[PDB]
Amino acid sequence: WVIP
Amino acid sequence: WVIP
Amino acid sequence: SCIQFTRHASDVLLNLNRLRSRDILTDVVIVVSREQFRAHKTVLMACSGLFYSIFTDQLKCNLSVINLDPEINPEGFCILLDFMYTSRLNLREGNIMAVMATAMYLQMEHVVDTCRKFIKASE
Amino acid sequence: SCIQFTRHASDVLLNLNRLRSRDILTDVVIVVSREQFRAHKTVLMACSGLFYSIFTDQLKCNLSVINLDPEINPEGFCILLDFMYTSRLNLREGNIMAVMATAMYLQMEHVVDTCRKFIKASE
Ligand SMILES: N#Cc1cnn2c(Nc3ccc4c(c3)CC(=O)N4)cc(Cl)nc12
Ligand SMILES: N#Cc1cnn2c(Nc3ccc4c(c3)CC(=O)N4)cc(Cl)nc12
Ligand SMILES: [Cl-]
Ligand SMILES: [Cl-]
Repeated sequence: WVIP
Repeated sequence: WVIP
Repeated sequence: SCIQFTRHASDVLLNLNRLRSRDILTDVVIVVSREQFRAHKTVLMACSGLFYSIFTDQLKCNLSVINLDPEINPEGFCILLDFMYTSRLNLREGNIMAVMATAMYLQMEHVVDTCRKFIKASE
Repeated sequence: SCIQFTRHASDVLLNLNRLRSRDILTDVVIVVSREQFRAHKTVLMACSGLFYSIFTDQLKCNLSVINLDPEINPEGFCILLDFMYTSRLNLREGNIMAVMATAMYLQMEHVVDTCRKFIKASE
């Protein structure tokens, strides 16, 4: 999971 | 396009 | 010896979400209490262990309407349906419990994982 | 303020290809001369300007069989259909002309681009  |  | 187009999977998913927004080729309505959500069975199966089981069933595969358990929160479902079609999860303090419960019911393991990690960090 | 699961779009596409291999929820047969290819209209539209136009047409949207132009090469179509479902393009000296012609007909601009670049490098 990432900060887009 | 890339070499996978 | 294939070559691969990096953005292809994302571009496909973007067009599947466009089809959903325009209600094109949607083949099922998911009923969550008083709310209805139109979707493509193929996308639902591709994202959810629950829908994969439902739509591989020789009788349920032909249903145009699927009713979820009355304990399922419509907003939580809405957030997960948006995630299915975009890879983006609108996870907030006010909805995390509902999202995690819905993801457990829908058998969306990666979403459950992250909900567990975000909850563990706040305690 | 969304979070994003990097591998989600690829995982969706992998499951759509699994559905295609098992012939689950396929709703169209594409006929290319003597050959037939089963697929999902939603994936075809998401990948191809030609299929996007065909399946948004108020009459063609309901057809279970689509016949392509007799000049279309079945192997070229097969290679492009595999690309649609996997992001992988089996581009070879022996098939590049057929793949590029098929990609132009199907309106798959990124494939046309790369075929043009691979041809330019060999001349
Ligand atoms: N054919 C087919 C096909 C269509 N969909 N699909 C799967 N869908 C699925 C099943 C379980 C889970 C998820 C997705 C996300 C998750 O957390 N669990 C799996 C397989 Cl093995 N195959 C298929
Ligand atoms: N709704 C919808 C929807 C479903 N599919 N789709 C598009 N599919 C498409 C149209 C043109 C081209 C390609 C894909 C690859 C290419 O080279 N050209 C576009 C839009 Cl703007 N919208 C949609
Ligand atoms: Cl997931
Ligand atoms: Cl393309």
